[PDB]
Amino acid sequence: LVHVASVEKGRSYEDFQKVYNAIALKLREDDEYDNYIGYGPVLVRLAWHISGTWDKHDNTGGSYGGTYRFKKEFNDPSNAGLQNGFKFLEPIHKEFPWISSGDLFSLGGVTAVQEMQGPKIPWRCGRVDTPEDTTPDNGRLPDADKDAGYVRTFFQRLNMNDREVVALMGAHALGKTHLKNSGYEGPGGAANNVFTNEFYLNLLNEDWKLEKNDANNEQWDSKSGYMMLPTDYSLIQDPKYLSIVKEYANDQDKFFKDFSKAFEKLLENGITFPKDAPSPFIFKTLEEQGL
Ligand code: HEM
Repeated sequence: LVHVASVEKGRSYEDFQKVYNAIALKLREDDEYDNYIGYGPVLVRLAWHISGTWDKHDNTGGSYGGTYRFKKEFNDPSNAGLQNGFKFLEPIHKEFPWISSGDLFSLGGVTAVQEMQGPKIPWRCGRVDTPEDTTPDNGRLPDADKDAGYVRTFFQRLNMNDREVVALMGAHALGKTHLKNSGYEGPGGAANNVFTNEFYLNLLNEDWKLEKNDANNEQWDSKSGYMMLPTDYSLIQDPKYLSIVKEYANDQDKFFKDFSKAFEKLLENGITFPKDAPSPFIFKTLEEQGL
C-alpha cells in the first residue's frame, strides 16, 4: 500500500507559511480555551492521534489520508476531546480550502509546538485526502493503564525505538488530562502551554503517589498538584527508559532536537516522498516575523 506525496497544485513555502500564520494567530486569539491553556496542546494531541493510527506492517492508517474527518475515526473513544482541535481548525480550512486534511491536521501540531516555544519541526506537504473506506478501525491508539513493556511493544508498530518513544512522551508536559475525555484528571506540569523538558524533570524530581481518581482509575499524583499516567511513570520504572529520561532532564537542547526528529517522523510515517519533492519547510514563528 503506497501513498505518494502530491504537492497541492502550484503551492510553495509561502502558501504554507500563510496557513501556519493563520493557525498561530488564532492560537493567540482564542486564549481562553481550557481555563486559559489555549488550543496548543490539543492541536499537538490531534496531530499525534491522526498519525498514531499507522501500522508499519501494511501501511494502513497514518496522517496521509486525513481520515479523522470521517465519523468512525472522529468518534473513536481514544479521540475524545479532539473535536475541540478539529473545530479550531475548521475556519482555517475554510480560508484555505486547497490544503489537504492530513496536511492541515499535521501542520496544526507543528504550529502549536513552535508557537509554544518548542523546537522547529521541519514539515512536508503533499498528504492527499482518501475516501471514507480507508479510515482505520478504532483501537490503534495506546492505552494509558499499562506498563513499560506495553509501551515499548506498542510503539514498534509505529517504527519507534526507545529514544524516540521517550522523546515523544515529553509532549505530556503540555495541557492536561480531562476526566470526561479519558478517565484521568490533572496537568502534568506547571507550564501547561510552554514546550520545555519539564516532563522529565517532574518525573525525576517530584514526589509521586499512586492514587485513584474520581473515575476509579489509578494515576500518579504529586503534592505539587501534577499527575502522570501509568504509562508515563513506566518511563522511570524501566531501566532503559530511565536512562533516557535522565538524559533529557539534563539537556534541553538534546530533547528539543530528538523530539523534532521523532515528531516529524511520526507525522510522515506511511508517506512516500518523490525524489524531486520539495525539501521540508521550516516555518518562521509569528515572533520571528514580527507579527
Ligand atoms: C503511551 C502513549 C500515550 C498515551 C497512553 C497517551 C495518553 C494520553 C491521555 C490519556 C491524555 C489525556 C486526554 C484527555 O483527557 O483529554 C493525553 C493527552 C495528551 N497527549 Fe498523550 N498519550 C500518549 C502519547 C502521546 C504522544 C506521543 C504525544 C505527542 C507527541 C502526546 C500528546 C498529548 C498531548 C499534548 C496531550 C494534552 C492534550 C490536552 O491538553 O488537551 N501523547 N494523552
